[PDB]
Parts: sequence; structure tokens; C-alpha cells
Amino acid sequence: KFHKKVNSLEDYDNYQDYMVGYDPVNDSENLDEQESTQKSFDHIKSILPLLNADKRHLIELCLKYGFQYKAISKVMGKGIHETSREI
Amino acid sequence: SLKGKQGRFRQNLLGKRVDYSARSVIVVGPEMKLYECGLPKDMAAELYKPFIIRKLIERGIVKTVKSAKKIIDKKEPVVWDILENVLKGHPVLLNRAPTLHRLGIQAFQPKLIEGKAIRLHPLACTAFNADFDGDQMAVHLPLGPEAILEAQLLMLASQNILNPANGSPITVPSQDMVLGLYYMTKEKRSTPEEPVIGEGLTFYSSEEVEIAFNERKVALNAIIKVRTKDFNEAGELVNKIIETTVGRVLFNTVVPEQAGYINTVLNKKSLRNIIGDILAVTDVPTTADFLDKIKTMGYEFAFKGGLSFSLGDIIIPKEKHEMIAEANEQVDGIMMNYNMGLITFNERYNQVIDVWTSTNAMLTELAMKRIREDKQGFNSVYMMLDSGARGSKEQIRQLTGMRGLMAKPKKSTAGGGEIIENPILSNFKEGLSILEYFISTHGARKGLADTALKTADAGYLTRRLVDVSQDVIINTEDCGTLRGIEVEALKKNE
Amino acid sequence: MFTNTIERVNFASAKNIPEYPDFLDIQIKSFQDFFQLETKSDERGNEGLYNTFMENFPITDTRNQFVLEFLDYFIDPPRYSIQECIERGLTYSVPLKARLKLYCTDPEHEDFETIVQDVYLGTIPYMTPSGTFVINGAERVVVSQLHRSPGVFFGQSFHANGTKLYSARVIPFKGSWIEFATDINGVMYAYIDRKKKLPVTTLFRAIGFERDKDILEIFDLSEEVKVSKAGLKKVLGRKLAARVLNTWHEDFVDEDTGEVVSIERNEIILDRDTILEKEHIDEIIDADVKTILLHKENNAQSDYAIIHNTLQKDPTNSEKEAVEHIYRQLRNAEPPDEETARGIIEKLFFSDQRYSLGEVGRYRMNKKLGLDIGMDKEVLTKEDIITIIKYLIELINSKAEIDDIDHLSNRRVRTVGEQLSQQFGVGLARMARTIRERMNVRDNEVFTPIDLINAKTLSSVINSFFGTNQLSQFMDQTNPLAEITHKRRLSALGPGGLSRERAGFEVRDVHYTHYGRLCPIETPEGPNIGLISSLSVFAKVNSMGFLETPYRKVVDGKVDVKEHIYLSAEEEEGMKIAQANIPLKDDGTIDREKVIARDEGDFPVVDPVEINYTDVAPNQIASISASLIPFLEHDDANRALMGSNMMRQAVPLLRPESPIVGTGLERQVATDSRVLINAEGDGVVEYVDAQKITIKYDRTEEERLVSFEEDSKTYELVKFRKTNQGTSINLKPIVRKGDKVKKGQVLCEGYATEKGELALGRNMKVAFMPWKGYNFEDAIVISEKVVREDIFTSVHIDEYALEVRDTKLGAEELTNDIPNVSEEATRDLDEYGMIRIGAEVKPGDILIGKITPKGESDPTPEEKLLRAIFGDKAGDVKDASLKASPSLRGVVIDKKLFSRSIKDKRKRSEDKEAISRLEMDYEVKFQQLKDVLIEKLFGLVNGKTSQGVINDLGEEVLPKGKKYTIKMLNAVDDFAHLVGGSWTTDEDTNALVADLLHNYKIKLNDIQGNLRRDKFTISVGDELPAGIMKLAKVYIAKKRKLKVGDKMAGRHGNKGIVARIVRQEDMPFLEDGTPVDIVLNPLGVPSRMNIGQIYETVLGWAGLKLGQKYGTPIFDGATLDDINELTDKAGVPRFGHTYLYDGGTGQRFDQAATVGVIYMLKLGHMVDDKMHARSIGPYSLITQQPLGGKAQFGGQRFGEMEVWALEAYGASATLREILTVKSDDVIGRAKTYESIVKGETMPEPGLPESFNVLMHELKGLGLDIRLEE
Amino acid sequence: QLTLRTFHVGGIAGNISEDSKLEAKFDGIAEIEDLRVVEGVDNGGGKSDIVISRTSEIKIVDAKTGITLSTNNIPYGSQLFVKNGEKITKGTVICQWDPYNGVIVSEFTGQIAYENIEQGMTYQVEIDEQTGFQEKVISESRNKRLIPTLLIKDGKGETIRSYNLPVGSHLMVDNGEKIKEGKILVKIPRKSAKAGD
Ligand SMILES: [Mg+2]
Repeated sequence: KFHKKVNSLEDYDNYQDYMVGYDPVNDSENLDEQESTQKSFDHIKSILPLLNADKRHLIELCLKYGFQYKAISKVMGKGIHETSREI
Repeated sequence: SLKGKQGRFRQNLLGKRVDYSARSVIVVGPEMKLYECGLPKDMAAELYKPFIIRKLIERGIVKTVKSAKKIIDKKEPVVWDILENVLKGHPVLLNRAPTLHRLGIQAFQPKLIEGKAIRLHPLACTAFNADFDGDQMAVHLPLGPEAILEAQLLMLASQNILNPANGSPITVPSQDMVLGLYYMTKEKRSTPEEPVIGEGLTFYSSEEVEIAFNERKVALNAIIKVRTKDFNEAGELVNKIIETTVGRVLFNTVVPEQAGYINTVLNKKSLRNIIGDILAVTDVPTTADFLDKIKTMGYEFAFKGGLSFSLGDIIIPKEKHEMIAEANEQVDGIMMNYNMGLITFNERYNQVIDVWTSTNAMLTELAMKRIREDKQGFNSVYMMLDSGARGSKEQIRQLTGMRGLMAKPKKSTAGGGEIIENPILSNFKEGLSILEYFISTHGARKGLADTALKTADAGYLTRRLVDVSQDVIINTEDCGTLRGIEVEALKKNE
Repeated sequence: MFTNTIERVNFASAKNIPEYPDFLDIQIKSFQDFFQLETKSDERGNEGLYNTFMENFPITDTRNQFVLEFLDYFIDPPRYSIQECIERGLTYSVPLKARLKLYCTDPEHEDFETIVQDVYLGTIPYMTPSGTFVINGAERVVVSQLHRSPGVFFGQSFHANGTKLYSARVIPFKGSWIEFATDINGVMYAYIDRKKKLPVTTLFRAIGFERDKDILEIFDLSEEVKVSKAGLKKVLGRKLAARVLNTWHEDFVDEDTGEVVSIERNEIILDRDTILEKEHIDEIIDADVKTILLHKENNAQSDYAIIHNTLQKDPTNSEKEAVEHIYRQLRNAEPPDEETARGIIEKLFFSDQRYSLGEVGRYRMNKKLGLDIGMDKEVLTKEDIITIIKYLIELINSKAEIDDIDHLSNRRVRTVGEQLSQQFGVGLARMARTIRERMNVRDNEVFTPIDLINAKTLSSVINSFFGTNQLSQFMDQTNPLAEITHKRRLSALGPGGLSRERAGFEVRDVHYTHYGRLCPIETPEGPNIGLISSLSVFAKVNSMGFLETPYRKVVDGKVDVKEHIYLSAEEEEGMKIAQANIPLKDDGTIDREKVIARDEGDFPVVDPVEINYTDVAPNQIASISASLIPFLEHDDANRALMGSNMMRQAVPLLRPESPIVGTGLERQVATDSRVLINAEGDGVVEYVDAQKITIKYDRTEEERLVSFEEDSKTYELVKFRKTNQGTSINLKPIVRKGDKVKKGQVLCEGYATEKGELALGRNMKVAFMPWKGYNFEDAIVISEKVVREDIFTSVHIDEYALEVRDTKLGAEELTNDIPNVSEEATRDLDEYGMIRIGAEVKPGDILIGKITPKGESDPTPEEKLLRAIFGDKAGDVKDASLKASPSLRGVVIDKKLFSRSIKDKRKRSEDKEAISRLEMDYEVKFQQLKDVLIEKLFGLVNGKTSQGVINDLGEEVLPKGKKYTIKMLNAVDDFAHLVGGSWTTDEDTNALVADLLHNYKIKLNDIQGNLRRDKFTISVGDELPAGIMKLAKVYIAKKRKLKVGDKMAGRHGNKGIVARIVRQEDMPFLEDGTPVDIVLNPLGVPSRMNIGQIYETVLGWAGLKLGQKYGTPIFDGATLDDINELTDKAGVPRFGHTYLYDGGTGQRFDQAATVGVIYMLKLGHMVDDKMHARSIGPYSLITQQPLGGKAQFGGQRFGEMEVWALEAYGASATLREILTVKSDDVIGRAKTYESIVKGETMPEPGLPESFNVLMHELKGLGLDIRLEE
Repeated sequence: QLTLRTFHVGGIAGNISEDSKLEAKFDGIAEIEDLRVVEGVDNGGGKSDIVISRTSEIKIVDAKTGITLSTNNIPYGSQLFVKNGEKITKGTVICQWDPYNGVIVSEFTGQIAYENIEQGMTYQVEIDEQTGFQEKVISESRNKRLIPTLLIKDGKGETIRSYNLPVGSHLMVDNGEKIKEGKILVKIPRKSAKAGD
């Protein structure tokens, strides 16, 4: 059904002339947004060393395994509730 | 995907859609120069956008591209101030499709104009095969300095004066320009009923002719004598008194002195020869200035003459009924001879064709003569025909005399094309009947079908010729050959 | 005289002109002979759909256990009217349901009950009163087609070496082609479905002509002589007309089956065309032959010698030899038995399954071959084949004539009714196949004729025809004339027709049979010239599909002026037809000694005694457009063609004005266009407003008794409605409160009409003179007064539609809060993100704001933390808004939102409560209607005795013999099924009762449709194609004034571009100081020979100076003397020759110039739509090249010829920039933009991306392409 | 342009009159090469010279310088009025021939006979409906072996000459008719020059 719901681009005469188009402005804007996000993350990384060591390691682990309160709690010693509160 | 008109080679490799391009309808700018064009403000602003952005950043108004684009899109006066100087020295290639020869692409120095239509010089129209009934043109913007130099030195319309096919000029006046020049250079002879002011007056220079004409003391078509420079039998320019017209003197105030003095009524053929001669003696810039000046002169005097098209110019000969009746009597006699048994069917048909052809020829000649001697040769239709501005003997004969004999609508299977025995006795001023109009529509539609269907063959021939001749380039200076071809005069019918 | 009408001074001198046929008959009357909504049951026997129902019924299963029959069909009123269908974007359709009866023919299964049921077959697009089909909110026209007429066509073809080859082709109404031909060897042959060849004599034997005796007796060419010694000796020297064979039976035993098969083997003892000698007598005697055949001594047999040659190429001799050879040649295998061997031929040539000729084909074959085969035979016969071969032989001897392919009797017209009938037949055949298969698979007794039927299999075919067929065309909706021309078009293209490449010159020319049927002027100027023609004003299409034109009979030179006869192309051959303007005496006799006649393609001059027919009107040969060019006889045919084409592109104007000089057909075009509101009857208007006109129609007392509706009726005027081309339909009332109206009277003007007359342009003061070169080469100089007085200002409406659908990532929403756009750009948007009515659409503004759910990937921990601390600034929504291109400037005039109601539980209960309330209200309306009907019926038949009323089931609802009273009148269960019987003994009372019941049924059906529509909108909501939640439409109006670059044109083929808008003081002006409004080049007049525009220029001026409008019929118009009289009466110089003064200097022009009033139109080629400029924009994702089109912001094409010109000039640099850095060098173009902005040097171009696409395609073809240094 | 010039004509047939006479355009001496002539009878009954050679070439050469001023080709069957070596002046009619139909000139005196010429097979008779004039026009025969041939014989029956008749040619002679030298036998209708293609 899906493959029979798909037409052929040849049904439109000279489809390569007026269809299947893109604007590089969109690509440049997407890359600019990516750069903005990267700059924000670099700002956060630079702020990280100013925090307490335990809270810095909590975030560092949460950024390389990922908000895994259970596995972090067993790793740390604090419970699920305490570890979530500290995060 | 690789084959045909829509294939890769012929759609994306040998021809491409391009950036810095635009398209719009073309109107006529008669006050422009041969190397000029009128670009609408929005078209120029969009085409020259990076240059305006560069000037905006340089001026300190903006520091980024996006702000400059926003300012441009807001259509501020600073944009137009920048664009006026940005345009200078930056010609644009104008192109009208189909591009049959290289003159279909020509470089024009653009100027900002109001409206949304490109203003094109009239003298370029013949090169573009462009009229102003709805035609559209495309604008391409060269970017690099070498591209601009190529536009200015190889593509500029003021440089494309000669046709590469034969060497004769292609930027020749046409239509209103030729009609005005013809009207200005045609002589008028004084008669007791209509006197011509200032006839037979002798002038020391074109200066005195200008003074007298400006004071309304000598008519434009008066026959006068003027002392001017002209070649002698040895080819040297010497002052002599020439019998000419005031209009000829005024035309020669813009003709370069190295071409002598021109003392002929200006039609298209004479104008083409004169432009060729002036280009032969002088250089291209002088010829371009001469072309512009004579364009202005022809337009001005066609406008001042009030040359119209009236039913009074279509003088149907008073003798038409007599010739038609006489031909009817001859056809009746031929019909009687065929009826009672002297001539065959083919002989009678041929005799009828002969008599109708002779009557049509005599009627056309009489209409020619009437329109020629009307108003001492100053009938507007006759001036259009004789100047070469527009018209022919056939069309005038269809207006004044009779439409003549029409070919039968026989199929290709039938052998040959016969001629209807009864001709179209009516013309377009009198009014064709229902049957005559129905007869004429066959020929009209056949001509239109031939026009609409037999240019694909021309395009195919041009494509094959280009592909067989593409690699032929002048690569050296001398091929050191002792061989050649014998050239003699081309004589047809001795 | 009608109120607010122009009384024109008419110059026609021809009398007794017959009334024009309705200009939309070719559409309306064709569709009305296939369909309708208001036909009675008894009249439904010759309605076309009924025939296509019988041709597909009954449907019987293979087991023959069940049989399904069709009884009748019914048509329900449309759910949505035309206006609502155009507003929503739906197809204006009527739902069709059919009555079917399924029964069992096998008594073994006696548990199956016969069922008579109504089954919804489906929605059928329905023709509007204007002759168009509203499909998907767009009006379309089914264009009548011109194809080859069914019958027999005889033709010739010149072979390569130069020997003629003749052919006889049978063209059926439906099926393949049967073609007989002559080969270069002088052998007759036949082709079967364009397969390989086949001997004609082989087919003759296959039909049943067993021996050569029958074959030679078909053409009567042989003499039979008994075999004897004396007889053979007496006929010595004669050539044998038949092969002398020896017959014996050989017993061949098959090893596989063991059955002994006796094969009749014939040995050729003596061949054909053999001279009889004394030695052959003994051979013939020994062969034990009873009789022999010899060539006839008549000389004419030589002309038939080709048949003998064919006999020499026939490898068969018996009745079954030819049949077996045919089987082997066709099915490419040996025959299994003789029965199927005979059956294959009997089914290929004598069976209706593969092909049918139809009534037209049978009639044409009968007329051509001179037979009288009954009209009930839709297939070929043996007599037909014999006569066809006879005609071919007669043609070969140069004794007959070749048929003419371009003859209008040989070109047939497929109208809208025929095409729709054929598509319906296809759909119903598919439906019948599905029904038959469903009956095949079903053995359970639980199956009824409703579960057997699929509506999809019919709706699919009909929608495909109306959406993708070449003949279902987008209507030309520019002006009323464009519609009226498109509805009268005849196309030679499409399915079953010719192609542009395949179209030769001959079909494109004008035939002598086009006179009065096809216009020789109005044809497209281009690749479609001749292939698309226009119907003439007096042309009809008869029942058989041939063009007919009217004439007046002439008997012994006396013209019958009171009666006229419609004649076809074949009915005219052999007759001499005169003109219409022939002077006539008081008794009707022709008063001309010599009359030019039109006999076939010749134009002889004969006496009035030899004239057979005369034309009826001066404009019989011309179309509507050609009959609107005043002084057409003074124009060249090419210019008339161009003027007819251009009059159809004239835009409607804001203030239209009817021409001063007109033919007189404008009122008829406005009336027959049916775009203006035509009063349906005599009445006095009640209330008039810009939006509506309500009028009280006068109805007779009987009509009032029978009709359920009030005499008053309200018409809603069309206000600023978009066409297919962008132009606007704005209608305004021309009737005041209190005026009286008659049938057909126009109550409104607008849409390029004025006071009931077509008004395509405006009257402009014109001077023919050169003006400073600003009217050079067909350019136009116009005054600024035109812009000042809104003379040439039009309104163009654009419609922008946004779909918001349900995507996988989430349901896209319409909101004014869209990310990363300033608050100023969302100022004019409402809650649903839709621009307000009255806003100015400057370029780049948001029309319908939209947010699409953005692509959240897996939520990586870094993203989670960044959103946790910074916030959800980058909420998951991307701008999908509609933005105006940098050419759109307009005012929002209307916005529409169509939505599907959300299916919720509480919404479901609310819908149930609402549907219950609506049902109660609609039964209340039902009962009110029934009470009114009962009261009217009791009033009609009070005090009489019933004669018997029978319902659809055969039960007598009203017992006979009882007097009429109220009690059992309200006791009748239903009136909508009371069919059959007579109510009373009075015929007038019976007719009144029948009409009353018909109107009751109509009103009940309408109210049921209303109830169904209310149910649909409560439950489903707004109709909307599946997969899309909401549809948002914004309509934008563009006021376009006349500007430089706009195209203008007259009616005489004179067209131009406005080159300069010149001030009033700079215009040429007359002695009174009034300037002219337009300056046209005189040079365009002589060469183009459109002298007519001069005539109209002069006459018009007289009108402007006399308050007069003129009627100048084509070929019966104003002479120069009438114009001279009117100009002398108006103080205007003769021929319009006036002395003018320059506005910029004041000096009088040297010569006088032609000045007058010309009717000027504004065409739809506006410089606003044509200008486009691009520096950079969107590129293709395949070729990495700029797109193409103003809508796509694309770039111009530098094609092959432009490259050739660049190479000829020697511009390597310009060509290189065009090839690489301006098109597809992806890095190069960005670097060039940066270098221009920064002033640096230009980048070095690189390899174009299209070359890499080419290289990848070559590598995908298995070629190792290597670039080397 | 070779396809657009038809548009301006409008379908009107042109008055293209084929040059039926060749005349001398210069003063000099006319020298004729490959010339064969016979004595025939014209329409007026007088004696005339008819060229029977298709390769005749006439050169008008100046008598003072000896340079060939003009060169022309003499069509077959044309009436020659200038002899070899005869001085001619400007405007003198060198020769005249039928432009519409070419002619075949008999080179011998004898009887005319038909070979493979039969009615309804190789030629057809077109008869005028009103006057009854009959013209025998040769058509294309189905059997290619049947070649219509005209045989010119002597009084003894021996075939002196044979002439092949092309398709479409009209027969101006009858079977068994006696003819003299120079008489036109078969008139081949040349395709008439229609309006300029
Ligand atoms: Mg044009």
C-alpha cells in the first residue's frame, strides 16, 4: 500500500527545473544554531569547575552515562531520593 | 537520463539556469543611446545586491550582510544613491530567445528607470528580431572584470553595427525613423496653386540654411543651392555649390565630413549603404553618434509631419469597374468559344487565367500611379512604401485594387495547385464577400501553419551546423598554401 | 422595451434570419440526453444512462444459481450547491442509487428469498446550468472531440518504389481495426488486430465458402463445365479458374490416444491459371472430378485478375485448410479441434465482444456499400466483407474514388454525453465483474444485492475521467466570451485522436465542408493550429454526431424564406449553395442573372434555376468571436484570427463599458453565457441591494396550486470571486425597486458586461500618428487620464491554501506565536494564525502562520541538562508559515478555515443529543410538508371517486370506488412510492395530481438532502480530504491599474505594449483643446491590412458626437456612405482626417491625421506578473542549479544557443562564469558572493556539480570514467 | 525566412510566367555545338527547324575580342531560328519552345505503331463532358514488363525507330497514322511552375 501510494517524479514534466529545491540560508542558519548551542555548553563547562567537587562529579557522570539516578546512587552511596535531590 | 533535449548533456551541461539573471517585458526607449538600456529599479536592486551590500558596509551604515539585505529590501534612498554609481561601468547582457545569431546577446550600459519594463533601444530591435507587442527579454549580469571587459569591447551594441553574415550594417533605421528621414529629404516643387517658400535661394553654408529654416523662411522640402564641401573627380574635398533640399542640408549637418555630401532621398537601401560608407571612412564611435543623431532626426520629423493612414490615401482607381467589365466580356467570349467548339477545357482555363492576371496587373499599376502622384508624392502610404519603412506592392494592391486569383485548396495527392477561375474582385477597403473571405482563410491558415511548424527544421539545421563547425577556429596566421579557389562574377540568366 | 438597455442603430439589411441555436446546446443538451434530476419514471427509457445500465445487466454467476437484474435508478439532489462547492473545493455531484432485484433460478435452493432493493451506486459529477463541471472547486469543460467516423474508409498509400497500395479499413464504435490491403505483388490481404498478415481468400473460406466454386461465384468470374471428353475437348485452351484436386481419406493413427483419425488430404493435380491441353483431359478424367471451372471470356475479368493472383498466394484449398492455417497463424499453436478452429474466426470477425460498429457505423457502412443490413447488427457480416472486397477491387481498376479523411462527414463529434456514457460503461462493466465474482465466491444464503456492489469501482473511473483526461480541461474563465468559446470547442487531440507531432498539414487546413460548421478564423496560433476548432454560430450536432448547418430550400429559383433545413456534409454534396445576401423579388425568386454557387470545393457561376440551397445568415461561417469583430470584411484573415484570439484574453474591468461600434451579438453572448442572473419568468422586483435581488414572479393559479414554493425568489449576486485565471467576477444590480421583468432579462451587469451587452474594453479617443518613437514597432502611447479616471483598472484575486495535517512527529498547529520572528510580523494574525480581513499583504508578510513539530532526536544527557538549566527556549517547533513572495501586494478580502470535528467522548454524546434534536425537528418539517400536501390534494380532488392508486409494490393503497375525504387521505402511508394507476376519471385532474406529486417528491428529496447534510456536518464536520486536519484559505485582491509594460489590443489583430504614460498637456489635441487618449502607429495598418480598425475608428467618433451606438454585423454592416452621413451629421471631418496640434509645442502637424474612437481591450499579460529578478535563491538538490519560475524564485536559462552566441563573440570569461560560478559550482558561488561583498578578487571556478551527476550516472552504467592530469 | 515569407503572401498564387523564348542578350556571333535539327511544320503551316539534340550549346562570342560573351543551352524540341555562324543582335529571338509541356520530335518519316499500349492497362482516355474532346494520357501499369513504346516504321513494316513513353505523357498521335519528319508525337506535360515554393 505504501509503495503504491507513491507517484513518480517523471509524471511532472521538467520536474528537475522547478521541484526538489533547497535554500542554503536554511543550512547556514542550522549551523549557526548549532554553534550557539555549542557556545552555551562551553559556558556551562567553564562554570562547572566553580561548583563543589561532589556536585561537579555528579554532573560529569550524568553527562557521560545520563541521568541514571539508580546506577549513580549505587555508585555513590546515597539513595535514589538523595541522589536525585543532589542532582 | 543522458539522452535527448531533457537529458543531462543538453539540459544541465550545455545550458544552465543561472544566477544574477532577470526577465521582463520590453518597451521602447527612443531617447536612449545605442549602448544604453533602461533597467527597472527593483530588477537592478535585486541583480546588483552584493555590490550594494559592499557599498553599504564600506559606508559604515551596516557591518553585516543580513542588515544590508534588510536595508535593501526596505527600499531606502541610500540604496538608490549607491545603485546609481554601482550601475556605471557595469553593463548587462540582454538576450531575446530564440538566439539565432550572436547579436541575440548584446551588452548594454544600464540606467535606473521607473516602471517594471526594460527600455530597449529601437535600433537594436532588428538585431533581436524584437517588436513591442508583448516580447520579453532576459538580463544577465557579468561579475568578473574580464567578463565586463568582454561585454564592453565585444558585446556592446554600439560595436555590433555590422552583420557577421554579409558585412552590411544591421543597425539601420526602420519604420518611423526611415519614414521621417525620407519625408525630410524628399524634394517638393513649387506650383502656382501651392507655392514653396524659399525656393531657388542660395546659401553660403548649412548655417544660413539653419537660420532661414528656424525663422520659417524656407520650407523643409524646398529646392535650394548651398555651398558645401564635396569630393571632386580626384577625391579631394572642395567647396562647391550643390542643388539640394533644406532637409538634405539638415541631414548632412550630422554626416561626417569625410563622407562628402549626400544628395539623395533617404530610403532603407540608401541609408544602409550610407552607414556602410561612413563606417568605411570613419571608425565605430563616429558611426554610432551618426546613427543616434539620424534616429533622433527621423523620429522628430516623422512626428512633425503628422504622417497617418487614412482612407483618403487608399484611392481605388475610378476605372476598376470598366476593366472588370471588359475582362468579364473577354471571359464570356472565351466561354462561348469553348462552348461551340474551338478551344479545349485547358485552353479556356489558361486564357481565363491570362486575362484575369493581365487585368490584375493593370489595376495594380494604375493604383501605383494614383498613389504616387497623389499630393505630389507626399501620400503617407506611398511614403511608407517607397521609403522602405513598411509595406509592399502586394499589400497596397490588396488595399486599392483587387486581391487577384487565389490557389485552390487541393490536397497533396492531387497533382499541382490549380487557380480558381473567378478571382477575388474585391479589396480590403471595399470589403470581401463571404465566399472570398472563406477562400482567403485557406491560404492564411496554410501560411500560419507553415510558420508555426517549419522552424523546428531551421533549429535542427542550425544545431547540426553548429556541431559540425564548432571546432573551426583561427589558430595560426598563415597556412603557407599555394592552393586556392577561382572567384568570378555570379550571373543568372546571363 | 426592457429597462436600462441600449437601443443601437442597426445597419443590417438582411431580413428573415433564423434565431441562433442556444450557444451552450452542445454541452447542455448533450448532458441532458444522458442524465437529469427532474425526469419522470415513464420518460426514463431513452436517457442514455438507462442504456448503459442494460448493457451491463443481468449479472449471472458461473454456477447460474443467482441472477441479478436492474429495474430503475433514482437521482438525489446534490448535498452542496455550486457556490458552496466552489468555496470548499469539492465536486458538484449528485448521488445515484439504483434499484436491483436478485433472485434464484435453481429451485434446489428454495430458502433464498427474492430481494428488490435500492443501492447507493455513488456520486456522479453534475453539469452546472452554465455547462461546466465543478471538480475540486474548479470549473472544467468536457471539450467535444473530433475523431474518425465509424464505418468503412477507403484509402491509398504510395509505396517506396512507387506502386500504389489500396486499403479498406473498418472503424468501429468500440474495438480494434479490421484492415484489408493490397500488397505490392497484387495480392489482397487482411490484418487482424494489427497482427501479421492473412490471405483474403483464406478468410473467405474460413467464413464458410468451402471450395473455389463459391469463391469464384462471389465475384461471378468463373464458368462451370461438366467433366467429359467431348466437353473438355470443346473448351480446349481455356485457363483453369480453380485447382483440380484429388480427394481421398488417409487414416492416421495416434500413438498416444489410439484413436484413428481420418484426415482429408487434397493433392494439387492441376494448379490455377493453367491452360487446358489435350494431355490434361486424361489427368482430369483419371481424377474422377465431376465438374471443373474455367475463366470467363468477358474482358472485365481482367480487371478482376487480382483475385486470381490472391488465389495463387493462398496455401489452402478446403474449407478447413484455411481455418487451420488461420489458427496456426493467430494463436501460434496447432488447433485442438475443428470446433474451436471455426470459433476463433467466427469470434474475431462476427462477434460483438471484441468490437461493435454501433448505429452510426452500421448506417454509414450501409450507405457507403449500398446494402440494407438491418440496424440491429452491430457486427460485420459475410455480405459486408464481400461488398468491401468488391469496392476495393473497383477502386484498384481506377473505377471508384478515394475517401477524404478531412471531410466533415468523415469527422465525427464525441460530445460530453457520449464521453461520459463510455466512461460510465467502463465503470459499470468493472462493477458487474466484481458483482459476478462476489456471487461466484458466496454460497451462504445471507447475501443481498447491497453487499454485492462497490461504489469505488465506478467513482474511480468517473473521477479519473474528470481529473486526468485531456478532454476534461481547465475552463477559460477570463471573460464570458472565453467560457462561451471553450464550451463550443472541438478538439482533434486526446485519447483516440491525433498528436501534435503526428499532425500533418492536411488536417490543419480549412476544408470546404467547414462552411457553417467550423470557423475558418478562430484557431490557436501555434503548435495547435487547426487541431482545435470553434463551432459556428448556426452549427448543431445531430443525434449521430455530425455537424449540421442550416440552409433555405430553393425550388425552381424560388427561395423558401419561411422555413430552413439543417443539412450535413454528405447531404450537401451534389448541390449548389448560394449566399444569404442575394436580392430577392416579392415572390421569393432570385433577382440575379448569374449567381456564384458553392458546389463541393468549386465556385461555379450558374443561373438561379440551378441553385438548390441558400445560406440563412451573413455570419453563418464565423464563430462568436469572429462575429464580434466589426468590419471583419475589411481585415486580413490572419489579423481576424489574432483579434479573435485576443478578445478572449481581455480582462474584466472595474468599470466596463460597452462598445460604441459593435456587431450586435454582444447581447446574445451575455444572455447565453449564463454568468449573469437571468430572470426565470415575468415578475416585479421586491428588493434590490448590492448582495441580493428579490423579485415576485407571476404564477398562474394552477401553477400556484401545484407548486410548494412562494412566488418570491431571491438571487445572491457573485461578489469578487476568483476565476481559474485570477480575474474577478463582480456582479452589480441594474434593476431598481419596482421595475418589471421578463423571461431571460438580465438583472445584473459586471464580469465584462454592461447593461446586458458584452463589454470587454473601453472607448478611447485615438490619433494615428508617430509620436517621438514611443509607439515604435507596435508600441502604444496612452494618456495619463486613463490612469486618472480608472479606465483600465482591474481586480485580480489570488487564493493561498495551507494544509495542516497529522504528521508522525506531532500534529502541526496554526498559531500566531511562531518561533524566532519579531512581534511586528505577527501583529495582524488572529488566534488561529490567520491574517485579518482588510490587511495589506506587503511582500514577506505572514499570511497563515504555522508551527510544525521539530525533529527531537534521542534526548542526549547534554541536551537534557542544557534544557534543564537554560530552559526550553528552543521549543520543538519550526516555522512552516506561508509567506508572500516579493511580488505580492494586495488586500485580504476573505479568509476561510475548514476543520474536522474532534472525536471525543463528551463530543460524541453531545453529537448524539444534537442528532436526536435535529431528527425531531426534521420529522416536524416532514409532517408540516405532508399536511400541506394533503390539504392541497384534498382541495384538488374533493368530491370525486378514486379510480385506483398502486404503489411500487403492487399494493392498492387507495381502494377503488370510494369517494374522496380527509380520513383516508391522511391514512396513506407514503406518496413518494405511489407509482401507477389513475386517481380520477378526469384527465386534467390526473395531470394536476401527477404534477403535484412530482413537486412533492422534489421537495421531500431536497429536505432529506438537507437533513443528511446537517447530519454530516454534525458528525463528520467540514468535508476535507483524508490525512489533513485543517484547511486555511486566504483570498487577496490586487487592484491593477494600467502601467507601462501592460498589453493592450483592439478587435482587429492590433496589439501593443504600453510604452509611455503621457501627460494630458503633452498629448496631441484638437482645435477645441481636448487631447486624444491614445496614439497608435499608422505604420501598423498597411502591411497588416487590418483596415477595419480605421472604419471602426471613424464611425465610433460619430457615435461619441451623437450619443449613438451602432450595430455593424459582419458582411452585412455599414458602408463608407453611412459613415460619411453620420460624420457629416456629427460635425466630424470625413474619414476622420483632422488637423492636430502638438501638446508640447503647439504647432499644428504638417499633415492631417486619422482621429476617432477605438474600442481598446486590456489583455491578461501584465508586467506585474512578468518581471522577475534573482541574484541568489533556491537551487536544485539534484543538479545544484537554480530553479525555474517566478513562484520558485528561479533564474533565467542560458541555453545552448546563448552559449553558441557567447562562443561566437569569444567571451571565455563570461561563458565560464555562466557555466561554473553562477549555476552549480557550490563552493565557487558562495566564494564569489563573499568576494563581491568584500571587494576581493574573484575565486577560481571548480568542476560543476552537473558534471559529477553525469559521472555518477556513467559509473552507475558500469563505465570506468577517470579524470587524469 | 524560407518558411516565414509564405505568411505575407496570404496564399495568393504568384504570377510566375515561365520564359518560353530564349533571346540574344549581346551582339556577336553565335556558335552552336552538338546541334541536330530537322525540318518540321509549325502551327502556321510553314517550314521550321526543330532541334532533336538535348546537348546543344549556343555561345554568343564577341567578334572583336573573341571572348565568349554568353553561353546557353538549347532545350530539346525547341524551334531554332538562328543558324550556326550567323551574326545576331541584341533582342533577337534565338529560339522558342513550349514551357508548359515538352515535346517529342520524330526523326524519321513512316508509320506509327503501338507496343504494349492498351486501353485500361497502360493509358486512359479523358473525355470532356461538354465538348467531348478525348485525350489519351498514359498511366502506370500494374505489370512492369508492359512498357508503352512508339514504333516508327517504313513502308516495308521494318521498325526504323522505337521511343519509350514515360508515365503521364499525352499521346498526340493515333495507331496506324502516317507521320512526317519533325512532327510532334507525344507531348509530355511538364509539371507547371506553381506559386513560388
Ligand atoms: Mg512580438
